[PDB]
Amino acid sequence: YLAVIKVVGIGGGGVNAVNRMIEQGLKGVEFIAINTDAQALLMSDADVKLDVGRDSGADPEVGRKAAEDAKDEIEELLRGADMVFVTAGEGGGTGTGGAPVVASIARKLGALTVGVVTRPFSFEGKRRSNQAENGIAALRESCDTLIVIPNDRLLQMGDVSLMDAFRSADEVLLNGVQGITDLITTPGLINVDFADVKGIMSGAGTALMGIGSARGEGRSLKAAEIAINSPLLEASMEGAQGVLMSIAGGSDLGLFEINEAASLVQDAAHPDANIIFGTVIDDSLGDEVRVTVIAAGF
Amino acid sequence: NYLAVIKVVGIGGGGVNAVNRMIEQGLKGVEFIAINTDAQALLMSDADVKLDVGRADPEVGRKAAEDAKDEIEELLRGADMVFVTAGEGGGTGTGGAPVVASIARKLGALTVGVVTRPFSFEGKRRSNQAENGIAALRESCDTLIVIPNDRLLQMAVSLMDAFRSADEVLLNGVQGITDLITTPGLINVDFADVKGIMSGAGTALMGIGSARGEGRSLKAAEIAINSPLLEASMEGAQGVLMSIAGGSDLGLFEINEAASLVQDAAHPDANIIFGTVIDDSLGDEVRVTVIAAGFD
Ligand SMILES: Nc1nc2c(ncn2[C@@H]2O[C@H](COP(=O)(O)OP(=O)(O)O)[C@@H](O)[C@H]2O)c(=O)[nH]1
Repeated sequence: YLAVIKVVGIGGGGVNAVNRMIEQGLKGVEFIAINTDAQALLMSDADVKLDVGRDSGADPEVGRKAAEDAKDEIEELLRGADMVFVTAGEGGGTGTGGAPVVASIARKLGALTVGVVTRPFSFEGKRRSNQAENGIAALRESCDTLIVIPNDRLLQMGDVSLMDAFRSADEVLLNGVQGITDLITTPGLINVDFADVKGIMSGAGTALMGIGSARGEGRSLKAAEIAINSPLLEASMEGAQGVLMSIAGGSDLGLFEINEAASLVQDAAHPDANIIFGTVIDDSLGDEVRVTVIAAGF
Repeated sequence: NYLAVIKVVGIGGGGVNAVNRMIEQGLKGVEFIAINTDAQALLMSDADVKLDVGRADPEVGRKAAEDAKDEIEELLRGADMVFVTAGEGGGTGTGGAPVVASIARKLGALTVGVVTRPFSFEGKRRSNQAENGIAALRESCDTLIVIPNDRLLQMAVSLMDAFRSADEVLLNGVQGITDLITTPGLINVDFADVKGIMSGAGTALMGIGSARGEGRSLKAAEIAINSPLLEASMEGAQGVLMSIAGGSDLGLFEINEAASLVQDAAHPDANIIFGTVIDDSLGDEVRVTVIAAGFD
Protein backbone atom coordinates (compact mmCIF):
# COMPACT_ATOMS: atom_id res chain seq x y z
CA TYR A 1 0.00 0.00 0.00
CA LEU A 2 1.45 3.34 -1.18
CA ALA A 3 0.02 5.67 1.45
CA VAL A 4 -1.43 9.02 0.41
CA ILE A 5 -0.56 11.66 3.02
CA LYS A 6 -2.03 15.15 3.06
CA VAL A 7 -0.81 17.97 5.32
CA VAL A 8 -3.30 20.82 5.94
CA GLY A 9 -2.15 24.13 7.43
CA ILE A 10 -5.11 26.20 8.60
CA GLY A 11 -4.96 29.84 9.68
CA GLY A 12 -1.98 32.15 9.49
CA GLY A 13 0.39 30.12 11.65
CA GLY A 14 -0.54 26.81 10.03
CA VAL A 15 -0.07 28.16 6.52
CA ASN A 16 3.30 29.64 7.51
CA ALA A 17 4.33 26.28 9.00
CA VAL A 18 3.34 24.51 5.79
CA ASN A 19 5.38 27.05 3.80
CA ARG A 20 8.37 26.18 5.99
CA MET A 21 7.79 22.46 5.40
CA ILE A 22 7.83 23.12 1.66
CA GLU A 23 10.96 25.28 1.87
CA GLN A 24 12.85 22.63 3.83
CA GLY A 25 12.00 19.94 1.31
CA LEU A 26 9.48 17.75 3.08
CA LYS A 27 8.59 15.14 0.41
CA GLY A 28 5.94 12.48 -0.19
CA VAL A 29 2.99 14.56 1.02
CA GLU A 30 0.41 16.86 -0.54
CA PHE A 31 0.27 20.33 1.10
CA ILE A 32 -3.12 22.03 1.59
CA ALA A 33 -3.40 25.63 2.86
CA ILE A 34 -6.73 26.90 4.24
CA ASN A 35 -7.14 30.48 5.38
CA THR A 36 -9.41 33.48 5.26
CA ASP A 37 -6.94 35.79 3.46
CA ALA A 38 -6.63 35.42 -0.32
CA GLN A 39 -3.44 37.52 -0.60
CA ALA A 40 -1.65 35.44 2.04
CA LEU A 41 -2.75 32.32 0.16
CA LEU A 42 -1.37 33.68 -3.12
CA MET A 43 2.04 33.75 -1.45
CA SER A 44 1.71 30.17 -0.19
CA ASP A 45 3.54 27.44 -2.04
CA ALA A 46 1.02 24.77 -1.08
CA ASP A 47 -0.34 22.39 -3.73
CA VAL A 48 -3.95 23.19 -2.82
CA LYS A 49 -5.19 26.57 -1.50
CA LEU A 50 -8.70 27.20 -0.20
CA ASP A 51 -9.95 30.64 0.83
CA VAL A 52 -12.84 30.23 3.31
CA GLY A 53 -15.16 32.61 5.14
CA ARG A 54 -15.38 35.09 2.26
CA ASP A 55 -18.85 36.45 2.99
CA SER A 56 -18.41 36.15 6.80
CA GLY A 57 -10.84 38.82 14.01
CA ALA A 58 -9.34 36.00 16.09
CA ASP A 59 -12.90 34.80 16.83
CA PRO A 60 -12.88 30.97 16.81
CA GLU A 61 -16.62 30.84 16.21
CA VAL A 62 -16.14 32.74 12.95
CA GLY A 63 -13.37 30.29 11.98
CA ARG A 64 -15.58 27.31 12.83
CA LYS A 65 -18.48 28.62 10.77
CA ALA A 66 -16.16 29.39 7.84
CA ALA A 67 -14.81 25.82 7.85
CA GLU A 68 -18.25 24.26 8.34
CA ASP A 69 -19.62 26.33 5.46
CA ALA A 70 -16.80 24.92 3.31
CA LYS A 71 -17.14 21.32 4.56
CA ASP A 72 -18.14 19.81 1.21
CA GLU A 73 -15.11 21.41 -0.44
CA ILE A 74 -12.73 20.33 2.30
CA GLU A 75 -14.12 16.78 2.07
CA GLU A 76 -13.57 16.86 -1.72
CA LEU A 77 -9.95 17.85 -1.18
CA LEU A 78 -9.26 15.17 1.46
CA ARG A 79 -11.08 12.19 -0.17
CA GLY A 80 -8.54 9.46 -0.96
CA ALA A 81 -6.04 10.26 1.77
CA ASP A 82 -4.81 7.48 4.05
CA MET A 83 -3.37 9.98 6.50
CA VAL A 84 -4.19 13.63 7.15
CA PHE A 85 -2.19 16.02 9.32
CA VAL A 86 -3.99 19.16 10.51
CA THR A 87 -1.51 21.86 11.58
CA ALA A 88 -2.30 25.25 13.15
CA GLY A 89 -1.18 27.75 15.75
CA GLU A 90 -3.95 27.54 18.38
CA GLY A 91 -5.36 30.75 19.90
CA GLY A 92 -6.47 32.69 16.82
CA GLY A 93 -9.79 32.38 14.99
CA THR A 94 -9.32 30.50 11.74
CA GLY A 95 -7.08 27.72 13.01
CA THR A 96 -8.65 27.43 16.46
CA GLY A 97 -12.18 27.19 15.12
CA GLY A 98 -11.53 25.44 11.81
CA ALA A 99 -9.00 22.76 12.64
CA PRO A 100 -11.57 20.46 14.40
CA VAL A 101 -13.79 20.69 11.34
CA VAL A 102 -10.99 19.61 9.01
CA ALA A 103 -9.94 16.85 11.41
CA SER A 104 -13.51 15.60 11.85
CA ILE A 105 -13.90 15.30 8.07
CA ALA A 106 -10.64 13.39 7.76
CA ARG A 107 -11.69 11.10 10.67
CA LYS A 108 -15.19 10.55 9.25
CA LEU A 109 -13.50 9.45 6.04
CA GLY A 110 -11.38 6.95 8.03
CA ALA A 111 -7.98 8.64 7.38
CA LEU A 112 -5.49 8.32 10.17
CA THR A 113 -5.91 11.86 11.50
CA VAL A 114 -2.99 13.57 13.30
CA GLY A 115 -3.24 17.08 14.64
CA VAL A 116 -0.02 18.96 15.22
CA VAL A 117 -0.61 22.31 16.92
CA THR A 118 1.09 24.90 19.12
CA ARG A 119 -0.15 26.53 22.30
CA PRO A 120 0.50 30.28 22.11
CA PHE A 121 3.24 32.03 24.05
CA SER A 122 2.11 33.39 27.40
CA PHE A 123 3.04 36.92 26.30
CA GLU A 124 0.30 36.76 23.62
CA GLY A 125 -2.31 37.35 26.29
CA LYS A 126 -4.98 35.46 28.23
CA ARG A 127 -7.69 35.55 25.52
CA ARG A 128 -5.43 33.69 23.10
CA SER A 129 -4.47 31.16 25.76
CA ASN A 130 -8.09 30.54 26.69
CA GLN A 131 -9.11 30.22 23.06
CA ALA A 132 -6.30 27.76 22.44
CA GLU A 133 -7.35 25.65 25.43
CA ASN A 134 -10.87 25.33 24.05
CA GLY A 135 -9.62 24.73 20.49
CA ILE A 136 -7.30 21.96 21.70
CA ALA A 137 -10.15 20.29 23.60
CA ALA A 138 -12.25 20.38 20.43
CA LEU A 139 -9.45 19.17 18.18
CA ARG A 140 -8.53 16.33 20.55
CA GLU A 141 -12.03 14.89 20.04
CA SER A 142 -11.64 14.95 16.21
CA CYS A 143 -8.09 13.51 15.92
CA ASP A 144 -6.65 10.03 16.25
CA THR A 145 -3.56 11.64 17.86
CA LEU A 146 -3.15 15.31 18.74
CA ILE A 147 0.45 16.47 19.23
CA VAL A 148 0.46 19.69 21.24
CA ILE A 149 3.63 21.79 21.28
CA PRO A 150 3.84 24.41 24.07
CA ASN A 151 5.43 27.47 22.44
CA ASP A 152 6.60 28.63 25.87
CA ARG A 153 8.99 25.66 26.00
CA LEU A 154 10.60 26.68 22.71
CA LEU A 155 12.09 29.64 24.62
CA GLN A 156 14.09 27.10 26.66
CA MET A 157 15.76 25.88 23.43
CA GLY A 158 17.78 27.51 20.70
CA ASP A 159 19.36 30.94 21.04
CA VAL A 160 15.91 35.70 19.80
CA SER A 161 13.32 38.14 18.32
CA LEU A 162 9.57 37.65 17.86
CA MET A 163 9.90 36.73 14.21
CA ASP A 164 12.64 34.29 15.25
CA ALA A 165 10.36 32.74 17.87
CA PHE A 166 7.60 32.06 15.35
CA ARG A 167 10.09 30.67 12.84
CA SER A 168 11.12 28.22 15.59
CA ALA A 169 7.46 27.32 15.99
CA ASP A 170 7.21 26.70 12.24
CA GLU A 171 10.24 24.46 12.52
CA VAL A 172 8.90 22.36 15.40
CA LEU A 173 5.61 21.86 13.54
CA LEU A 174 7.67 20.66 10.58
CA ASN A 175 9.66 18.38 12.90
CA GLY A 176 6.49 16.82 14.24
CA VAL A 177 5.05 16.10 10.79
CA GLN A 178 8.30 15.03 9.13
CA GLY A 179 9.36 12.89 12.07
CA ILE A 180 6.36 10.70 11.29
CA THR A 181 5.88 11.01 7.55
CA ASP A 182 9.52 10.34 6.64
CA LEU A 183 9.22 6.94 8.33
CA ILE A 184 6.66 6.08 5.66
CA THR A 185 8.04 7.93 2.67
CA THR A 186 11.80 7.48 3.06
CA PRO A 187 12.59 4.59 5.45
CA GLY A 188 16.09 3.54 6.48
CA LEU A 189 17.34 0.14 7.66
CA ILE A 190 14.45 -0.22 10.14
CA ASN A 191 11.26 0.16 8.15
CA VAL A 192 8.15 1.32 10.02
CA ASP A 193 5.42 1.49 7.40
CA PHE A 194 1.96 3.01 7.33
CA ALA A 195 0.27 0.03 8.98
CA ASP A 196 2.69 0.21 11.93
CA VAL A 197 2.17 3.96 12.34
CA LYS A 198 -1.59 3.51 12.14
CA GLY A 199 -1.27 0.78 14.76
CA ILE A 200 0.25 3.03 17.38
CA MET A 201 -1.35 6.39 16.47
CA SER A 202 -4.97 5.27 15.95
CA GLY A 203 -7.04 6.60 18.83
CA ALA A 204 -3.90 7.38 20.89
CA GLY A 205 -5.27 10.75 22.11
CA THR A 206 -3.14 13.68 23.30
CA ALA A 207 0.59 13.47 22.62
CA LEU A 208 3.80 15.38 23.18
CA MET A 209 6.95 15.46 21.13
CA GLY A 210 10.64 15.75 21.81
CA ILE A 211 13.42 16.37 19.33
CA GLY A 212 17.19 16.07 19.47
CA SER A 213 20.07 16.25 17.04
CA ALA A 214 23.79 15.56 17.28
CA ARG A 215 26.94 15.02 15.22
CA GLY A 216 30.15 13.07 15.40
CA GLU A 217 31.13 10.39 17.88
CA GLY A 218 28.19 9.12 19.94
CA ARG A 219 25.74 11.24 17.97
CA SER A 220 22.82 8.81 18.18
CA LEU A 221 23.03 8.41 21.99
CA LYS A 222 23.34 12.18 22.36
CA ALA A 223 20.44 12.96 19.99
CA ALA A 224 18.21 10.46 21.76
CA GLU A 225 19.12 11.84 25.21
CA ILE A 226 18.33 15.38 24.00
CA ALA A 227 15.01 14.22 22.57
CA ILE A 228 13.80 12.39 25.64
CA ASN A 229 14.80 15.33 27.88
CA SER A 230 13.28 17.88 25.51
CA PRO A 231 11.41 20.74 27.23
CA LEU A 232 8.66 20.10 24.68
CA LEU A 233 7.98 16.71 26.35
CA GLU A 234 7.27 18.42 29.71
CA ALA A 235 9.23 15.78 31.64
CA SER A 236 6.35 13.41 30.74
CA MET A 237 8.16 10.73 28.72
CA GLU A 238 8.23 8.22 31.62
CA GLY A 239 4.43 8.26 31.80
CA ALA A 240 3.67 7.58 28.15
CA GLN A 241 2.19 4.19 27.28
CA GLY A 242 2.76 4.59 23.55
CA VAL A 243 5.97 6.00 22.03
CA LEU A 244 6.96 6.36 18.37
CA MET A 245 10.62 7.18 17.84
CA SER A 246 12.23 8.01 14.49
CA ILE A 247 15.97 8.38 13.95
CA ALA A 248 17.04 10.05 10.73
CA GLY A 249 20.48 10.06 9.18
CA GLY A 250 22.40 9.46 6.02
CA SER A 251 22.54 6.24 4.05
CA ASP A 252 25.42 5.07 6.28
CA LEU A 253 23.46 5.27 9.57
CA GLY A 254 24.24 1.85 11.03
CA LEU A 255 22.27 -0.67 13.09
CA PHE A 256 24.65 -0.35 16.06
CA GLU A 257 24.01 3.42 16.36
CA ILE A 258 20.27 2.98 15.86
CA ASN A 259 20.19 0.33 18.55
CA GLU A 260 22.17 2.49 20.99
CA ALA A 261 19.50 5.19 20.67
CA ALA A 262 16.64 2.70 20.93
CA SER A 263 18.11 1.19 24.11
CA LEU A 264 18.37 4.59 25.77
CA VAL A 265 14.76 5.38 24.93
CA GLN A 266 13.57 1.97 26.20
CA ASP A 267 15.36 2.52 29.52
CA ALA A 268 13.72 5.94 29.95
CA ALA A 269 10.20 4.90 29.01
CA HIS A 270 7.46 3.56 31.27
CA PRO A 271 7.98 -0.15 32.11
CA ASP A 272 4.82 -1.10 30.20
CA ALA A 273 5.25 1.25 27.22
CA ASN A 274 4.64 0.07 23.65
CA ILE A 275 7.55 1.70 21.75
CA ILE A 276 8.01 1.52 17.96
CA PHE A 277 11.45 2.45 16.57
CA GLY A 278 11.88 3.42 12.94
CA THR A 279 14.61 4.95 10.81
CA VAL A 280 14.69 7.52 8.05
CA ILE A 281 17.17 8.07 5.20
CA ASP A 282 17.89 11.76 4.70
CA ASP A 283 21.07 12.15 2.63
CA SER A 284 21.02 15.91 3.22
CA LEU A 285 21.96 15.47 6.88
CA GLY A 286 25.72 15.02 6.52
CA ASP A 287 27.25 13.84 9.80
CA GLU A 288 24.08 14.74 11.73
CA VAL A 289 21.43 12.43 13.14
CA ARG A 290 18.00 13.64 14.29
CA VAL A 291 15.82 11.76 16.81
CA THR A 292 12.12 12.57 17.11
CA VAL A 293 10.00 11.05 19.92
CA ILE A 294 6.19 11.17 19.93
CA ALA A 295 4.78 10.18 23.34
CA ALA A 296 1.08 9.43 23.83
CA GLY A 297 -1.35 7.73 26.23
CA PHE A 298 -0.58 9.22 29.64
CA ASN B 1 -9.28 25.98 -37.18
CA TYR B 2 -6.91 23.14 -38.15
CA LEU B 3 -5.73 22.77 -34.59
CA ALA B 4 -8.97 21.99 -32.73
CA VAL B 5 -9.40 24.48 -29.90
CA ILE B 6 -10.44 22.44 -26.86
CA LYS B 7 -11.43 24.13 -23.62
CA VAL B 8 -11.88 22.13 -20.41
CA VAL B 9 -14.11 23.92 -17.86
CA GLY B 10 -14.11 22.86 -14.20
CA ILE B 11 -16.95 24.51 -12.28
CA GLY B 12 -17.52 24.50 -8.55
CA GLY B 13 -15.12 23.08 -6.01
CA GLY B 14 -15.16 19.58 -7.44
CA GLY B 15 -14.73 20.79 -11.00
CA VAL B 16 -11.94 23.21 -10.16
CA ASN B 17 -10.21 20.43 -8.17
CA ALA B 18 -10.57 18.10 -11.18
CA VAL B 19 -8.99 20.70 -13.47
CA ASN B 20 -6.18 21.17 -10.95
CA ARG B 21 -5.60 17.38 -11.10
CA MET B 22 -5.48 17.50 -14.89
CA ILE B 23 -2.89 20.28 -14.77
CA GLU B 24 -0.78 18.43 -12.20
CA GLN B 25 -0.85 15.29 -14.35
CA GLY B 26 0.25 17.29 -17.39
CA LEU B 27 -2.81 16.94 -19.60
CA LYS B 28 -1.60 18.64 -22.79
CA GLY B 29 -3.17 20.44 -25.72
CA VAL B 30 -6.24 21.99 -24.07
CA GLU B 31 -7.09 25.31 -22.45
CA PHE B 32 -8.09 25.00 -18.75
CA ILE B 33 -10.84 27.23 -17.29
CA ALA B 34 -11.65 27.25 -13.56
CA ILE B 35 -15.00 28.74 -12.57
CA ASN B 36 -15.61 29.16 -8.85
CA THR B 37 -19.33 29.24 -8.03
CA ASP B 38 -19.40 29.55 -4.22
CA ALA B 39 -19.76 32.88 -2.52
CA GLN B 40 -18.28 31.69 0.75
CA ALA B 41 -15.15 29.88 -0.45
CA LEU B 42 -12.70 29.94 -3.36
CA LEU B 43 -10.60 26.96 -4.39
CA MET B 44 -7.55 28.45 -6.05
CA SER B 45 -6.35 27.11 -9.34
CA ASP B 46 -3.37 27.13 -11.68
CA ALA B 47 -5.70 27.21 -14.71
CA ASP B 48 -4.97 29.60 -17.58
CA VAL B 49 -8.32 31.35 -17.17
CA LYS B 50 -10.20 31.72 -13.90
CA LEU B 51 -13.57 33.27 -13.25
CA ASP B 52 -15.06 33.69 -9.78
CA VAL B 53 -18.80 34.09 -10.31
CA GLY B 54 -19.63 33.41 -6.66
CA ARG B 55 -20.50 36.71 -4.95
CA ALA B 56 -23.72 24.97 -1.54
CA ASP B 57 -26.96 24.70 -3.60
CA PRO B 58 -27.57 23.95 -7.31
CA GLU B 59 -29.95 26.89 -7.75
CA VAL B 60 -27.34 29.26 -6.29
CA GLY B 61 -24.72 28.08 -8.79
CA ARG B 62 -27.16 28.32 -11.70
CA LYS B 63 -27.94 31.96 -10.90
CA ALA B 64 -24.25 32.75 -10.31
CA ALA B 65 -23.44 31.33 -13.74
CA GLU B 66 -26.48 32.94 -15.44
CA ASP B 67 -25.50 36.32 -14.01
CA ALA B 68 -22.00 35.91 -15.52
CA LYS B 69 -23.17 34.57 -18.88
CA ASP B 70 -21.55 37.36 -20.91
CA GLU B 71 -18.16 36.81 -19.25
CA ILE B 72 -18.41 33.03 -19.68
CA GLU B 73 -19.36 33.42 -23.37
CA GLU B 74 -16.26 35.54 -23.99
CA LEU B 75 -14.09 32.86 -22.35
CA LEU B 76 -15.54 30.13 -24.56
CA ARG B 77 -15.79 31.94 -27.90
CA GLY B 78 -13.48 30.37 -30.47
CA ALA B 79 -13.62 26.81 -29.11
CA ASP B 80 -14.29 23.82 -31.34
CA MET B 81 -14.91 21.61 -28.29
CA VAL B 82 -15.75 22.41 -24.66
CA PHE B 83 -15.70 19.91 -21.83
CA VAL B 84 -17.69 20.91 -18.74
CA THR B 85 -17.56 19.15 -15.40
CA ALA B 86 -18.54 19.72 -11.76
CA GLY B 87 -16.23 16.79 -10.86
CA GLU B 88 -16.82 14.77 -7.69
CA GLY B 89 -19.34 15.81 -5.10
CA GLY B 90 -22.21 18.13 -5.64
CA GLY B 91 -22.87 21.68 -4.67
CA THR B 92 -23.15 24.89 -6.65
CA GLY B 93 -21.13 23.48 -9.53
CA THR B 94 -24.00 21.11 -10.38
CA GLY B 95 -26.20 24.14 -11.05
CA GLY B 96 -23.57 26.10 -12.95
CA ALA B 97 -22.41 23.33 -15.25
CA PRO B 98 -25.56 23.27 -17.45
CA VAL B 99 -25.37 27.04 -17.90
CA VAL B 100 -21.77 26.83 -19.13
CA ALA B 101 -22.70 23.90 -21.37
CA SER B 102 -25.66 25.77 -22.84
CA ILE B 103 -23.41 28.76 -23.64
CA ALA B 104 -20.79 26.53 -25.26
CA ARG B 105 -23.36 24.80 -27.44
CA LYS B 106 -25.08 28.02 -28.50
CA LEU B 107 -21.61 29.18 -29.57
CA GLY B 108 -21.43 26.15 -31.87
CA ALA B 109 -18.82 24.22 -29.87
CA LEU B 110 -19.01 20.45 -29.60
CA THR B 111 -20.11 20.34 -25.95
CA VAL B 112 -19.17 17.33 -23.79
CA GLY B 113 -20.37 17.14 -20.21
CA VAL B 114 -18.69 14.81 -17.73
CA VAL B 115 -20.68 13.86 -14.64
CA THR B 116 -20.15 11.34 -11.85
CA ARG B 117 -22.80 9.45 -9.99
CA PRO B 118 -21.73 9.16 -6.35
CA PHE B 119 -21.16 5.87 -4.65
CA SER B 120 -24.33 4.55 -3.07
CA PHE B 121 -22.61 4.47 0.34
CA GLU B 122 -22.37 8.29 0.28
CA GLY B 123 -26.11 8.59 0.85
CA LYS B 124 -28.26 11.11 -0.95
CA ARG B 125 -29.15 14.72 -0.32
CA ARG B 126 -32.66 15.98 -0.85
CA SER B 127 -34.92 16.62 -3.84
CA ASN B 128 -33.04 14.15 -6.08
CA GLN B 129 -30.73 17.07 -6.81
CA ALA B 130 -27.90 14.90 -8.20
CA GLU B 131 -30.11 13.23 -10.81
CA ASN B 132 -31.70 16.60 -11.60
CA GLY B 133 -28.17 17.86 -12.22
CA ILE B 134 -27.51 15.04 -14.68
CA ALA B 135 -30.81 15.69 -16.47
CA ALA B 136 -30.10 19.42 -16.68
CA LEU B 137 -26.57 18.88 -17.95
CA ARG B 138 -27.76 16.30 -20.45
CA GLU B 139 -30.30 18.76 -21.89
CA SER B 140 -27.49 21.32 -22.40
CA CYS B 141 -24.74 19.05 -23.83
CA ASP B 142 -24.11 17.30 -27.13
CA THR B 143 -22.79 14.25 -25.28
CA LEU B 144 -22.92 13.63 -21.53
CA ILE B 145 -20.35 11.11 -20.27
CA VAL B 146 -21.77 9.56 -17.11
CA ILE B 147 -19.36 7.79 -14.73
CA PRO B 148 -21.20 5.53 -12.26
CA ASN B 149 -18.79 5.35 -9.33
CA ASP B 150 -20.57 2.23 -7.92
CA ARG B 151 -19.18 0.22 -10.84
CA LEU B 152 -15.61 0.99 -9.67
CA LEU B 153 -16.06 -1.49 -6.84
CA GLN B 154 -16.16 -4.29 -9.45
CA MET B 155 -12.77 -3.41 -11.01
CA ALA B 156 -11.11 -6.03 -2.81
CA VAL B 157 -11.25 -2.21 -3.02
CA SER B 158 -10.63 -0.15 0.16
CA LEU B 159 -12.49 3.09 0.81
CA MET B 160 -9.46 5.28 0.07
CA ASP B 161 -8.80 3.24 -3.09
CA ALA B 162 -12.41 3.74 -4.16
CA PHE B 163 -12.13 7.52 -3.88
CA ARG B 164 -8.79 7.59 -5.69
CA SER B 165 -10.14 5.36 -8.42
CA ALA B 166 -13.08 7.71 -8.93
CA ASP B 167 -10.73 10.66 -9.33
CA GLU B 168 -8.58 8.76 -11.84
CA VAL B 169 -11.46 7.68 -14.05
CA LEU B 170 -12.93 11.17 -14.10
CA LEU B 171 -9.57 12.39 -15.42
CA ASN B 172 -9.74 9.65 -18.08
CA GLY B 173 -13.24 10.88 -19.02
CA VAL B 174 -11.49 13.90 -20.48
CA GLN B 175 -7.95 12.78 -21.33
CA GLY B 176 -8.84 9.63 -23.21
CA ILE B 177 -10.72 11.73 -25.77
CA THR B 178 -8.60 14.91 -25.80
CA ASP B 179 -5.35 12.93 -26.24
CA LEU B 180 -6.81 11.06 -29.20
CA ILE B 181 -7.49 14.43 -30.86
CA THR B 182 -4.46 16.45 -29.72
CA THR B 183 -1.53 14.05 -29.41
CA PRO B 184 -0.14 12.23 -32.44
CA GLY B 185 -0.04 8.49 -32.66
CA LEU B 186 0.41 6.04 -35.47
CA ILE B 187 -3.36 6.15 -36.15
CA ASN B 188 -4.83 9.66 -36.07
CA VAL B 189 -8.45 10.79 -36.30
CA ASP B 190 -10.39 13.55 -38.05
CA PHE B 191 -12.05 15.87 -35.51
CA ALA B 192 -15.01 15.99 -37.92
CA ASP B 193 -15.59 12.30 -37.24
CA VAL B 194 -15.42 12.94 -33.48
CA LYS B 195 -18.03 15.66 -33.89
CA GLY B 196 -19.98 13.17 -36.01
CA ILE B 197 -20.41 10.63 -33.22
CA MET B 198 -20.67 13.10 -30.34
CA SER B 199 -22.96 15.83 -31.73
CA GLY B 200 -26.47 15.30 -30.37
CA ALA B 201 -25.52 11.86 -29.07
CA GLY B 202 -26.90 12.16 -25.54
CA THR B 203 -25.61 9.89 -22.79
CA ALA B 204 -22.29 8.08 -23.18
CA LEU B 205 -20.45 5.65 -20.93
CA MET B 206 -16.73 4.96 -20.69
CA GLY B 207 -14.60 1.85 -20.27
CA ILE B 208 -10.89 1.63 -19.52
CA GLY B 209 -8.34 -1.15 -19.73
CA SER B 210 -4.58 -1.49 -19.23
CA ALA B 211 -2.13 -4.32 -19.96
CA ARG B 212 1.58 -5.10 -20.32
CA GLY B 213 3.76 -7.52 -22.22
CA GLU B 214 2.82 -9.91 -24.99
CA GLY B 215 -0.78 -9.55 -26.18
CA ARG B 216 -1.11 -6.27 -24.28
CA SER B 217 -3.21 -4.47 -26.90
CA LEU B 218 -5.85 -7.18 -27.20
CA LYS B 219 -5.80 -7.69 -23.45
CA ALA B 220 -6.29 -4.01 -22.62
CA ALA B 221 -8.93 -3.64 -25.31
CA GLU B 222 -10.88 -6.68 -24.01
CA ILE B 223 -10.76 -5.23 -20.49
CA ALA B 224 -12.00 -1.82 -21.70
CA ILE B 225 -14.86 -3.21 -23.81
CA ASN B 226 -16.02 -5.36 -20.91
CA SER B 227 -15.52 -2.66 -18.31
CA PRO B 228 -18.24 -2.50 -15.64
CA LEU B 229 -18.26 1.28 -16.18
CA LEU B 230 -19.89 0.63 -19.59
CA GLU B 231 -22.80 -1.20 -17.94
CA ALA B 232 -22.91 -3.49 -20.99
CA SER B 233 -23.84 -0.52 -23.20
CA MET B 234 -21.28 -1.70 -25.73
CA GLU B 235 -23.45 -4.12 -27.74
CA GLY B 236 -26.09 -1.47 -28.39
CA ALA B 237 -23.99 1.66 -28.85
CA GLN B 238 -24.35 3.49 -32.15
CA GLY B 239 -21.21 5.56 -31.71
CA VAL B 240 -17.95 4.18 -30.35
CA LEU B 241 -14.67 6.03 -29.79
CA MET B 242 -11.60 3.97 -28.92
CA SER B 243 -8.08 5.26 -28.20
CA ILE B 244 -4.99 3.15 -27.47
CA ALA B 245 -2.18 4.97 -25.67
CA GLY B 246 1.31 3.51 -25.50
CA GLY B 247 4.90 4.11 -26.50
CA SER B 248 6.23 4.96 -29.95
CA ASP B 249 6.98 1.26 -30.54
CA LEU B 250 3.31 0.21 -30.59
CA GLY B 251 3.04 -1.99 -33.66
CA LEU B 252 0.52 -1.69 -36.45
CA PHE B 253 -0.39 -5.37 -36.20
CA GLU B 254 -1.23 -5.24 -32.48
CA ILE B 255 -3.02 -1.92 -32.95
CA ASN B 256 -5.10 -3.47 -35.71
CA GLU B 257 -5.93 -6.52 -33.56
CA ALA B 258 -7.44 -4.18 -30.92
CA ALA B 259 -9.33 -2.25 -33.61
CA SER B 260 -10.72 -5.51 -35.00
CA LEU B 261 -11.88 -6.58 -31.54
CA VAL B 262 -13.87 -3.40 -30.91
CA GLN B 263 -15.57 -3.68 -34.32
CA ASP B 264 -16.56 -7.25 -33.49
CA ALA B 265 -17.91 -6.13 -30.11
CA ALA B 266 -19.77 -3.05 -31.36
CA HIS B 267 -23.24 -2.94 -32.85
CA PRO B 268 -23.08 -3.72 -36.59
CA ASP B 269 -24.42 -0.28 -37.46
CA ALA B 270 -22.12 1.59 -35.08
CA ASN B 271 -19.97 4.46 -36.27
CA ILE B 272 -16.48 3.71 -34.86
CA ILE B 273 -13.67 6.22 -34.43
CA PHE B 274 -10.35 4.58 -33.67
CA GLY B 275 -6.88 5.95 -33.05
CA THR B 276 -3.68 5.75 -31.04
CA VAL B 277 -1.71 8.11 -28.82
CA ILE B 278 2.06 8.08 -28.34
CA ASP B 279 2.88 8.56 -24.62
CA ASP B 280 6.48 7.37 -24.22
CA SER B 281 6.21 7.63 -20.41
CA LEU B 282 4.02 4.49 -20.25
CA GLY B 283 6.89 2.07 -20.87
CA ASP B 284 5.59 -1.27 -22.10
CA GLU B 285 2.08 -0.57 -20.77
CA VAL B 286 -0.84 0.23 -23.08
CA ARG B 287 -3.97 2.07 -21.86
CA VAL B 288 -7.23 1.78 -23.82
CA THR B 289 -10.23 4.11 -23.45
CA VAL B 290 -13.58 3.31 -25.01
CA ILE B 291 -16.48 5.79 -25.17
CA ALA B 292 -19.86 4.28 -26.12
CA ALA B 293 -22.56 6.74 -27.11
CA GLY B 294 -26.07 6.38 -28.31
CA PHE B 295 -28.01 3.19 -28.06
CA ASP B 296 -30.08 0.85 -30.17
N1 LIG C 1 4.04 28.48 13.57
C1 LIG C 1 3.63 29.75 13.58
N2 LIG C 1 2.74 30.15 14.53
C2 LIG C 1 2.30 31.45 14.51
C3 LIG C 1 2.74 32.37 13.49
N3 LIG C 1 2.14 33.60 13.70
C4 LIG C 1 1.35 33.41 14.82
N4 LIG C 1 1.47 32.14 15.29
C5 LIG C 1 0.81 31.43 16.39
O1 LIG C 1 -0.48 31.02 15.93
C6 LIG C 1 -1.53 31.52 16.79
C7 LIG C 1 -2.75 31.84 15.94
O2 LIG C 1 -2.50 32.95 15.06
P1 LIG C 1 -2.92 32.79 13.54
O3 LIG C 1 -2.64 31.44 12.94
O4 LIG C 1 -2.39 34.01 12.86
O5 LIG C 1 -4.50 33.06 13.71
P2 LIG C 1 -5.66 32.52 12.67
O6 LIG C 1 -5.23 32.88 11.26
O7 LIG C 1 -6.80 33.37 13.11
O8 LIG C 1 -5.86 31.09 12.96
C8 LIG C 1 -0.90 32.76 17.40
O9 LIG C 1 -1.54 33.08 18.66
C9 LIG C 1 0.55 32.39 17.55
O10 LIG C 1 0.83 31.61 18.73
C10 LIG C 1 3.68 31.86 12.51
O11 LIG C 1 4.12 32.63 11.63
N5 LIG C 1 4.07 30.60 12.62
